[PDB]
Amino acid sequence: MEYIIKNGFVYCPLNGVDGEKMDICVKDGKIVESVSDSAKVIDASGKIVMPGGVDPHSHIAGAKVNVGRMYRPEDSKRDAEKFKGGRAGSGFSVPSTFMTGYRYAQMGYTTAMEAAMPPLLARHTHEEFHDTPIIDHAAYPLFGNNWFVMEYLKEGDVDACAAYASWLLRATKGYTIKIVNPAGTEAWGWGGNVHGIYDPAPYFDITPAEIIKGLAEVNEKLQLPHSIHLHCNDLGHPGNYETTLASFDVPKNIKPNPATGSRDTVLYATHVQFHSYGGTTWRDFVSEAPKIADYVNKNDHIVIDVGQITLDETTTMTADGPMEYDLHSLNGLKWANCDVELETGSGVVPFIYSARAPVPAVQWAIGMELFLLIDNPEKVCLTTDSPNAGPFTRYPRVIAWLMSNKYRMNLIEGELHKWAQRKSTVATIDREYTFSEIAQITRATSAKVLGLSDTKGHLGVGADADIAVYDINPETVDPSAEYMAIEEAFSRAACVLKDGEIVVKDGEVVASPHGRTYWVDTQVDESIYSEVLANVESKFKQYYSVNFANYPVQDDYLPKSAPVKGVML
Amino acid sequence: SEIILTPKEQPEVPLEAPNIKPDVFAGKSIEEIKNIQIMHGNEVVKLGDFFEVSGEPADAPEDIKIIIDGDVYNTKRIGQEMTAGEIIVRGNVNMYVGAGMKGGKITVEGNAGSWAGQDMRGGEIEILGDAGDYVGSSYRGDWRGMSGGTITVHGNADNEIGEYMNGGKIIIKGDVNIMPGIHMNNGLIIIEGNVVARAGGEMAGGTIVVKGMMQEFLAGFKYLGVEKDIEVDGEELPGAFYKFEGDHAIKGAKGIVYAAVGCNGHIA
Amino acid sequence: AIGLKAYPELCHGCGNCVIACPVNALRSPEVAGGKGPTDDVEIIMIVEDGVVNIKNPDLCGKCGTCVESCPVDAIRLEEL
Amino acid sequence: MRVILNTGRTIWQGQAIESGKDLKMYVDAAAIIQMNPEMMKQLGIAEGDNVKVISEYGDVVVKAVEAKEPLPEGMVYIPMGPWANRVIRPYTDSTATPSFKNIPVEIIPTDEEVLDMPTLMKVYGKVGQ
Amino acid sequence: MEYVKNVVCPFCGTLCDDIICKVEGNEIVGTINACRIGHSKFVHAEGAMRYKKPLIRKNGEFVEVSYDEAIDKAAKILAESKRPLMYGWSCTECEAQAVGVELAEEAGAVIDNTASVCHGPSVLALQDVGYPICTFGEVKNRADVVVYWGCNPMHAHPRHMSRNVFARGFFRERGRSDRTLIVVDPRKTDSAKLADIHLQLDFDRDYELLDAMRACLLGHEILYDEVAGVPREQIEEAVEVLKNAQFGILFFGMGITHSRGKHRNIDTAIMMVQDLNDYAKWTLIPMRGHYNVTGFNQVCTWESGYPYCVDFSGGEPRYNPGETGANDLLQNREADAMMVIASDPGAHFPQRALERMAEIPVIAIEPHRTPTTEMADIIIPPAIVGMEAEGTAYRMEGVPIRMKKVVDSDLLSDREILERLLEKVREYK
Ligand SMILES: Nc1nc2c(c(=O)[nH]1)N[C@H]1C(S)=C(S)[C@@H](COP(=O)(O)OP(=O)(O)OC[C@H]3O[C@@H](n4cnc5c(=O)[nH]c(N)nc54)[C@H](O)[C@@H]3O)O[C@H]1N2
Ligand SMILES: Nc1nc2c(c(=O)[nH]1)N[C@H]1C(S)=C(S)[C@@H](COP(=O)(O)OP(=O)(O)OC[C@H]3O[C@@H](n4cnc5c(=O)[nH]c(N)nc54)[C@H](O)[C@@H]3O)O[C@H]1N2
Ligand code: SF4
Ligand code: SF4
Ligand code: SF4
Ligand SMILES: [K+]
Ligand SMILES: [K+]
Ligand SMILES: [K+]
Ligand SMILES: [Mg+2]
Ligand code: NA
Ligand SMILES: [S]
Ligand SMILES: [W+6]
Ligand SMILES: [Zn+2]
Ligand SMILES: [Zn+2]
Repeated sequence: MEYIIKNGFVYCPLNGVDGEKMDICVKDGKIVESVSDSAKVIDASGKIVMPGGVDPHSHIAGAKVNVGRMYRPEDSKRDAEKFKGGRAGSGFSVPSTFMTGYRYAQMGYTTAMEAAMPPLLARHTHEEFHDTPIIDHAAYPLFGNNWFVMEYLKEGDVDACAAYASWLLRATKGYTIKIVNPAGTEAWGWGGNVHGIYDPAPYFDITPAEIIKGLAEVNEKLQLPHSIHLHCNDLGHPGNYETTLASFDVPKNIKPNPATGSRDTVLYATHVQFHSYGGTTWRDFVSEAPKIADYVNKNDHIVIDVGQITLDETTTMTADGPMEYDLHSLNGLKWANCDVELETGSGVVPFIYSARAPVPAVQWAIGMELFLLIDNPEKVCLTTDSPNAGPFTRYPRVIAWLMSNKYRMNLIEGELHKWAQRKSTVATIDREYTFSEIAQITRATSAKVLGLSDTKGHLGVGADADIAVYDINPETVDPSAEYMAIEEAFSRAACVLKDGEIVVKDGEVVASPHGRTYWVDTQVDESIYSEVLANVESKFKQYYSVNFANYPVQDDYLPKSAPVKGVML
Repeated sequence: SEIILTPKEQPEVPLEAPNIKPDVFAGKSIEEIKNIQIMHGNEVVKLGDFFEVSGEPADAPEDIKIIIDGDVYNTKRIGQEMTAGEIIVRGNVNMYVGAGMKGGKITVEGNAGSWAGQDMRGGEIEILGDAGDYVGSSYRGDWRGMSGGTITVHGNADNEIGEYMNGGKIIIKGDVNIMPGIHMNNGLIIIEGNVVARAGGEMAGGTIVVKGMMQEFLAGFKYLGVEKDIEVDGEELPGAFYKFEGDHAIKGAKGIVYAAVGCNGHIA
Repeated sequence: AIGLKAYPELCHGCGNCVIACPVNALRSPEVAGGKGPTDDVEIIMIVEDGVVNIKNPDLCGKCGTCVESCPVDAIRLEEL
Repeated sequence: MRVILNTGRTIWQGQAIESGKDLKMYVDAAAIIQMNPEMMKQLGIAEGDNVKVISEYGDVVVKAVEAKEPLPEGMVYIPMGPWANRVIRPYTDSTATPSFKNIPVEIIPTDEEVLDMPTLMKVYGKVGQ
Repeated sequence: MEYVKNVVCPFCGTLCDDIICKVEGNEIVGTINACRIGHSKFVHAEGAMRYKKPLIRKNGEFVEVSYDEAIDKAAKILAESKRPLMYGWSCTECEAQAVGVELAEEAGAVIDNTASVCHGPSVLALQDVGYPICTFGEVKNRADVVVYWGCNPMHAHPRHMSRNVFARGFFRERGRSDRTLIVVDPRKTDSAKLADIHLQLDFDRDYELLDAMRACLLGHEILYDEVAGVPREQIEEAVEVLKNAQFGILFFGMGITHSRGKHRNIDTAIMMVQDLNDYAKWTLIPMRGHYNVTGFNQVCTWESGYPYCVDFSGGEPRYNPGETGANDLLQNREADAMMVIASDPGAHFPQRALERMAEIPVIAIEPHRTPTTEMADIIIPPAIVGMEAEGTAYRMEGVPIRMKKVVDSDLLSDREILERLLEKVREYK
């Protein structure tokens, strides 16, 4: 079909367009230079036009997500819906799959990544994707506690690890090398953990630092579109900021080498809010986001996302098994766990981030400090580690917070515990994000660092026709004073197109197409590959609980396979 | 003041009628009340389709007294989330009567089904007949349940009365089955009759008084002795009670079971 | 002589004997790890058509481990 | 005699249901009551004799069988199936799950015949529609 | 004869995927590695009725109809129904379960699986206190202590012990000799006969025994000198066995979901396993029955937010087990129609529910002759998942494995039957 999007204020940071009024032309799911005079018109007068949002880190599809759904029926009773055109759903903090896709779409997001897939459970993730409307998607298989990875990397055999990874990304139909609490989750298999990046796991005797370094080497040896995706050790502990900065340095001198896309960074650090803590106990707990932000400013090898607290009752779900048990120990709330043989672990705990409480107050401040003290938006992405710090439905409120120091001070001076002022510097920061910087952290940075900026994250010719129109007029409305108009406008887009077809109009979902599944296609020396596959099959016979032939994901689970090539021949 | 609903023949497929409460009836003519929506299975219908309606309107829910002059054993959720006024049922009700109640009073002159007063916040519920399971309980998965109000069952109740209670007061004048006060955090349960088993299973706080006989009890409770002349939550109880603290299967448990000495020597 | 004898009519097909057997374990890593053999192997007994089935009685060393593992006395060491 | 009725699985009843619940095999595997030999003696019955089981909720005729999995004193075992489900406790206590296990029943010898599978269902009196 | 390897067995929640099928012609005539039950499903037993065409009851007598006629009348019944029950699901594959969810949505029905008569109480329990589990491979390679609590795997999961206990694992290379095996059951079951410790406790008193164990675990004194028929001093000795584990696994089953307390028996069991993790790594796995009961609770959860007992009457999903459960609707006479698929409630519901099945239209998507077909008005035979039809199933601890199609069938698959049933139901509405 043909569409012309007329007279909108276009924000496209990758093509350097900053609020220029400009028409966008669309033809057969692509953005093109011109269309016929018979093209149907979408009036964007007095409205903002952006590329479809691109979420680089969310928990939306898989086993740990569905445990959060299944064991929180009270969360569904809180927010249950049936829009009569579409499928029923429920779940405030962990929504069902159909509800999930609808709501990304309603807020103008068209691509969202599942950030933690246990390889043995990969069929589950892909089955939930099929029932997730609209959004294009991908899944990050986990590597930081993998038995093959730990065995190969200790022997210094990085090529064999790269052959294993090549096999695993193809077998799970995965997209990035995700590292969560490296070595620590394997230590949790016996009820323990690792402390700092030089503390080895039981038996395997390899450090987090060596796991991070080896997998970064593997990542660029396989020329993957995205970098290693790192969830640090010592998450959520007072004083952990030093473990974080030490982790950030480990892969710095590894040079990026994507075969697809424009990524120029070797490290992606996720939900860094949780890794920016000072003090030594919760009683002297203090923000260290300035030192963290200062590291990012001075370094050119790192991209981060924040993991912003939204001050809600939400659900936490992570592959960081030992950390969730500690969290259950503190708040006493229901606790789920799943250790996956030879591969990973996981935990699920509800958490109430009450604005009244001192610790969540400081946690909210830390994320704001990270957003506002980092100078270059090209180094940061907007995330809530959904749902860990809050549901993704609250990205507009995060946007509103960043665009308005009025909104922030209203919350700081009333409702937020005093500790937000005493134990951080948020109150002294009056910086406000512009509409251009918002599009950068919600579209461009993520699209670029994921290796998709050829087709995603921009409104230029050649891009996919993933487009969001927000009913807000930047010439006429003041984002600082009218922060509730910013929040409401980014929640319910006036028009959303997904591959050239209208899928949302005035906040209403009007179509339910299936999105593509991006995965990574890599080729490795056939000789090393065979040897590794012989070794892999031997342990399956001995130590796995399934048969090797039944393990990889069959093609029936990817109706819309969209391979992306890394290293070839 | 008085609005009369006379039930027609009740259907085998039950009705759900949350909108039968003073808050909705307020400010409505008799004709508008007949047109209130209720559910009949998977069909939306009108209250008039199953009830004759007479009486005089009123503008404020405080002044409205709904009396259901007939058996409504197959209607659920009557008085759900009512804040003020009064409901009288001259017969039996189904599940969820007064669920989510914030204020006012409901009197059921016959039996009530399960989840009577579920998630109660305030007000009063009185059931002259028997009640089902989960009197004053929480909802599935939630650890925060009933926080206020008073429920009085003159007959017997069944299982898990006061599940996850966190405030309020339940009084069972008859007998209960098993697990009264399961997962209790706060509040008061008084069982004037007997208990089959597991009174206070996994309670963390609150108070359970049993004036009859507990056939079985639980090894996670520490016996503290006998207390006389007990004052709890504004109610004075005469006689002596064996005093237990638990359930110490739970960390930091401070709950209290009082069991009357006359019929509970085997529990000590 | 004392030898291996199967009572398939009492057998559950549960596989404890097949996995417990050290001759089976040494010869098939899948059996050692608790799986039924999928690759072709010559071992003493397997579960076939739902019941225990002796294939190579000459390899049996009459140690008694399988018998200990069978709760329903479906595999035995007795005369002939 | 007052006894405690317990119900559940047996491989023979598992084999039977996947062979066919219309088969004679299924009556033999599921229309039985397992008893300790000492209880059979006290009741004056032998293996193959029939037993009438009566509870608050129903009644059924089953074939007495010597338990090879020993039972606690006073307990009997009927495998899961429609015979066992004539007599166990239906109420779910607002959980949706009936009380299939550990139900007080009365057992007495009987010369009546065990009902086969389609005949047993006729007592519920299915009306067509 | 041809040998098809790596077949997944469609019976119990062990979901063994190393079955070899022997195929003669287009027929499966034998198996390797499958146990006595699994073998019985794969192979045809002589004299057993396998419906080859749909049937309808004309009062008294069944008459063969076409697929379109049977699905036709089935759609009428659900469209006209004001409280239809769509029950079963556990013995078909996930893609059919997904269609069923959409169809229950379209008909304003209550959809429910065998969890409501099975590990439902574990679902209620895990919703309240949590769910600390692991996969089979962590048990095989790490487990130091293995407990079977109120389950009899020798008869109900026959290969479960051989794969998880007798197996030689990475850190347990001596298999059975490296593990302390505990069984808790009022009977001396064949599973109990293999145990190192058998708690032969009093029936209906697990909740009391678990209350003593946890109080002991947290340092408190056990009030009475005997609990659930077990002497005080062994409660303490058993608590010491669990505390000294390097890796413990609690497998539990119907002896604890069906017993007095039901979901609260699971509740206290879960919380003990949780608290033990301050002394020793501990985890639990429910011994879920059918090969894909777990899959339905997965599919229904992710599509709707709730795992079972899901009622779409109001459009949005609502969830109240005890109100919205199959046996609740039947025994309270709420259901005015019921559709059965891949389940046999005629054989396996209590008397009180069957009496209601006698009064209402019952549709049965069923390949074999059962007590449910004897109570059925419409019978629609399908291709059998795992033998004649493929699809995803979920093992008892959540591991997804794709069921294989081994031989061909002229009959329609469940998924296709349900997609046609849904198309017509919309025509009606
Ligand atoms: N042969 C066969 N196998 C099957 C099935 C089948 O029908 N037949 N169905 C499958 C299904 S659906 C399921 S759910 C699983 C079920 O597998 P299991 O969980 O083993 O179910 P059951 O065999 O019914 O009961 C287990 C044990 O609980 C014991 N028990 C009874 N009362 C009590 C008590 O108060 N406390 C304790 N601790 N134990 C008690 C009984 O003695 C019984 O041995 O099996 C699956 N496999
Ligand atoms: N007294 C007592 N009663 C009980 C129990 C107990 O322990 N004691 N246990 C309870 C429990 S846990 C359960 S789960 C139930 C048993 O639950 P049920 O679901 O009744 O188990 P089955 O009787 O095996 O029924 C499965 C049916 O699915 C059919 N089938 C097989 N493959 C396919 C397929 O591909 N498609 C379709 N459509 N159908 C197929 C089979 O022919 C069979 O009729 O019994 C319950 N009732
Ligand atoms: S023999 Fe005893 S053990 Fe070996 S299988 Fe037949 S039953 Fe299981
Ligand atoms: S006897 Fe010793 S050897 Fe011969 S089989 Fe049984 S186990 Fe293997
Ligand atoms: S075990 Fe459960 S699954 Fe593995 S075979 Fe015997 S039955 Fe089929
Ligand atoms: K949910
Ligand atoms: K404040
Ligand atoms: K068969
Ligand atoms: Mg609850
Ligand atoms: Na990891
Ligand atoms: S099941
Ligand atoms: W079951
Ligand atoms: Zn993370
Ligand atoms: Zn995350």
